[PDB]
Amino acid sequence: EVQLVESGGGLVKPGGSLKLSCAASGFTFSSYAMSWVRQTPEKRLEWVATISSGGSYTSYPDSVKGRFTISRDNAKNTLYLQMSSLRSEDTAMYYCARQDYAMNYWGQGTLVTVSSASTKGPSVFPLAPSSKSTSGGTAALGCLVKDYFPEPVTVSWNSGALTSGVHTFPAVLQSSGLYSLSSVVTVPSSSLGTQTYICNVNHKPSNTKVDKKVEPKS
Amino acid sequence: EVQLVESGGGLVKPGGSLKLSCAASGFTFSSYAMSWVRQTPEKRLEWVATISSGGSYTSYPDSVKGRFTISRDNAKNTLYLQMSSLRSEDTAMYYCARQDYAMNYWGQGTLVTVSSASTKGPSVFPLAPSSKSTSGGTAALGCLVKDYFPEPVTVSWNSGALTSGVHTFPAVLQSSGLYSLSSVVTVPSSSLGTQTYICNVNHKPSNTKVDKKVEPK
Amino acid sequence: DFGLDCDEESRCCRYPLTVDFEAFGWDWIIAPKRYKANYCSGECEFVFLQKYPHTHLVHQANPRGSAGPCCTPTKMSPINMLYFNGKEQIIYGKIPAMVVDRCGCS
Amino acid sequence: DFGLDCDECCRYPLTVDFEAFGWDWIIAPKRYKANYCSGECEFVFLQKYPHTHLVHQANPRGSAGPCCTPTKMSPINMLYFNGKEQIIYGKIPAMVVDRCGCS
Amino acid sequence: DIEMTQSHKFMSTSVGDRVSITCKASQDVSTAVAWYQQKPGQSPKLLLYSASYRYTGVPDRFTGSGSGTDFTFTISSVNAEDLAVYYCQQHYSTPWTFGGGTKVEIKRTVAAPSVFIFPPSDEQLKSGTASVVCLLNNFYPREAKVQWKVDNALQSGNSQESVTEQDSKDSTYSLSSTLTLSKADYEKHKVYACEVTHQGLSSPVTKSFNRGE
Amino acid sequence: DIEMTQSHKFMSTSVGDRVSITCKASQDVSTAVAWYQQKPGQSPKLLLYSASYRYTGVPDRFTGSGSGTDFTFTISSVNAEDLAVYYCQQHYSTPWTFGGGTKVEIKRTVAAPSVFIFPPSDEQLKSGTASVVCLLNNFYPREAKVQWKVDNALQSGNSQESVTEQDSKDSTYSLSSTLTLSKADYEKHKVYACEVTHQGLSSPVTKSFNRGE
Repeated sequence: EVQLVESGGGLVKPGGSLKLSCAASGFTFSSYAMSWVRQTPEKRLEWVATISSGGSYTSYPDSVKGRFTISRDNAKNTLYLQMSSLRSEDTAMYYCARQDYAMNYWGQGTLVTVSSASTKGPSVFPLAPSSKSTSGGTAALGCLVKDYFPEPVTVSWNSGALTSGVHTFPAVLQSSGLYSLSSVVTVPSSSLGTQTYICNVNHKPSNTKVDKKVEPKS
Repeated sequence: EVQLVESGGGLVKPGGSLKLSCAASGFTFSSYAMSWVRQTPEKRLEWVATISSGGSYTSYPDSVKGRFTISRDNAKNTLYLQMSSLRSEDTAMYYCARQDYAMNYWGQGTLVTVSSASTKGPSVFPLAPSSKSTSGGTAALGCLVKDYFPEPVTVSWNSGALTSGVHTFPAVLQSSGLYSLSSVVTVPSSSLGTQTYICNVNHKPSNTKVDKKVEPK
Repeated sequence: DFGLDCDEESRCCRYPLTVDFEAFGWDWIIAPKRYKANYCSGECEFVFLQKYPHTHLVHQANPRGSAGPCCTPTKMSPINMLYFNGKEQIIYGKIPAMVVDRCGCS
Repeated sequence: DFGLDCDECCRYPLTVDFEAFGWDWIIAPKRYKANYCSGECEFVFLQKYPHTHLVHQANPRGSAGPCCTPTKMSPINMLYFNGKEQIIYGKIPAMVVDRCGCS
Repeated sequence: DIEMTQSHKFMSTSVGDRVSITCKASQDVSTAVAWYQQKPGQSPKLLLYSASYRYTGVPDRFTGSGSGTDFTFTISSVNAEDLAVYYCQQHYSTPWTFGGGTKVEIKRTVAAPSVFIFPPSDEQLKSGTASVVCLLNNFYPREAKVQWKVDNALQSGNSQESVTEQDSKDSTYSLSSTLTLSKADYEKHKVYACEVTHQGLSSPVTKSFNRGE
Repeated sequence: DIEMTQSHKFMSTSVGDRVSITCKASQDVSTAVAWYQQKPGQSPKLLLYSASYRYTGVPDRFTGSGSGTDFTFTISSVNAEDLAVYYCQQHYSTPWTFGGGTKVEIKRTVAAPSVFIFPPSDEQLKSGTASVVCLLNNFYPREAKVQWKVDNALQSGNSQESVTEQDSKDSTYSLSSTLTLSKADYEKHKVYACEVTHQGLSSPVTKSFNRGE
């Protein structure tokens, strides 16, 4: 199975450096040219660098030329991206891909955030089910995951036992430079007050884990 | 100078054999295909045989095929023609020649006569100048070279000192199968009786040499 | 007449041949790493015996020399290739006469 | 355009000598100007080099592009011994290279 | 640099229909164009390269055409799994550049949203901020308008919204709008309301609560 | 076998004139024809081969043409030394065959022959034979008739003649005729005479002798 796995992404200050790695398997790595491509927060795709199969030839767009270096270790089946003099606009999901006429079998990506803002864990608040929830109808409840940085956060319900009817919204970047998102679930109104509902929030960048019980307000 | 010299010709009886040779000089003999060609008494030219430069390939007309063999010795710069089961119609002057698209630098030839007649030396008789030769005018005298076989005969006058006004005629083949020719000379009538006139006849086939003085009778 | 196609027919024929740039050590060529290129081989005219020394002497004078018909391409095709140029850029260029389509005698 | 003539894609001189070759079954011509074609045809793209090289390794007689070869040839009337002890004057075609060109 | 333009940022289709997405290059790029498919939460996948060549394993329903500046990507008969963002890219000359993408959605019957309002929690209020949340659940089409009203006064510029990707099973969207106020502003008013306008609602639906009650 | 025909056995020319000799092959022989020149007392010499190719050292005045069955040998401007017999030959297919030859003579003014009669010698008579000889010296043209008469009776079947080749200096011919009789026949008659007819003479000339006088 062809697999490319990126790593090394994270939060870095402007002017800083970071080295990304890409672990290749399921094909003859030494026979393939390879590339890095990024997807900005606006979802814009940008080619970053290309390296020949043997490693002698490289090409870059002027946006990163002289700051980024693509390299590879064929014996280690690994592709690298050394980034330096990092700029705010370098913030993106970074993908490694095999290169033929076009990029194929792109990995799942590694997220790079360039900012002087500090890592901050979220505050988790309940979105309590309404006391006016229709007797034998549907109720909604949720968790507000507010003021965290950088992305991403993961949210699950009841340690993964509750998945149906869950909507975890894309995060919004607030005027403060901090993210916020809500995760909601619709359940039968008849389940409220017997079934416990807990949102499990994980913010790996700050190593913060929060379990918030969401119940009707007393 | 390129030169080809034939030899070995002579008188042979029908059914007999004779081998002709051709000595080549003044060129690279081994680099040339070579041929034999003959000229009959009627002056008809007939191709006889051709051999490749190396000797492996030969060609003949059906008239001689199986009787004649052309061969060569490159080390000896010599071409050969072995003739066998000889026929009357094989009588001819035989020439060897270099062969390209056509025959070139033909030798002067060797004469082959096929007959049961024996070699015979000629009788030489005077053709005496007429006693009626006009005074102060021109007289004729000569020698009749009669009944010889085979050809050729040569005639000179005064051992080669007399050549102007000499006419040595082609021989005639008589009904007897023997040749006869005359050799004449015109001289001033006033020279008769002071200047001696001798015809020197040579018939190499019989080793006959005759000097005949020709005078007014 | 038709051009002839062969594999592993003595007349001038088109044989298969795949070029592999990566195996050749030319990693400056990104794509295609491999392509069907093919070639022409085979007999053209009846050879007169008298012509043999000419053919033989020509080969001894220059093995690339020709003194008669040549079994050679009659139709060829380009390929679009992707490669690194001399200024650290990557180009998509149409390279002519890279694929032998048909063979014939000159 | 004109064909090109060269000496010591072009036409080079070559004289065939049958007698030196050991073929005395040919009486005439013992020697003749036969000639041959040699030289460059098209600008060679760098990308084409492995194709040319691999073709040569697969078969040195192979061609994967233009061939410098005769564009005009002439016969010769030859005189030679055949297989039946006869001598023939035969017109042998395409014995002389008159002009060279790229296929 | 070469600019690749996809004029349609959004396309709506039904299953079984023919879909055609256009891409324009700012310069002649011969046939050097690739098409990628990006599904939510996944990286882009290569579909076509050199304008018309299908990448290994790509279904027959996907084709590409064009030469020079105008390129077209076609889905002959749309399958539900084709819900994705499609991007073109030129691979003619570096720097390689991408089109802005075309999102393809699946059409379905109109579904009015189910609306819910959530007051700020007492926990959040202790720190000086009030986040009021309005949820619009499982609606179609995507176009929906949420108006926040505080004591019947229209709110402007103090709210943000987020929309989920079209659901793989029911083809609906969900939307969450958050009104953010300081605690001082929040305590000055009584009635907090979210008014929702949508094609599936004959009249706008208002969900509200009275602060304290 | 291929037959080569030279229709003209004899041709008469003046110096400076153009002479053309024709040769016909009984079958197509392509251009495979040679021409030879044979001067008196010499072997033939090659002039042309392959119909038009001059052999090495052959003068420019000699040319040849033809292809197939009809061939022509040309002397552009006849020189005195061109007095010879010319032969064609096919070198197309063995057996190689020759034409019968064409003798080319040079024209000069008419010259009547000087005539002489010679009686048999006494030496020859001792042996039983009598040869009587008549010489026609230095004449032009070639046409001449010799009639032997014995006691004014016309002879037949008992004489032979031979003619020399045209002289290189004076362009004349000479002729010798021999009458052969047994001694018994010779002694039965008195007057032995040679009568010569030639265009140059005033009328037929008779030369005679009386036996034993």
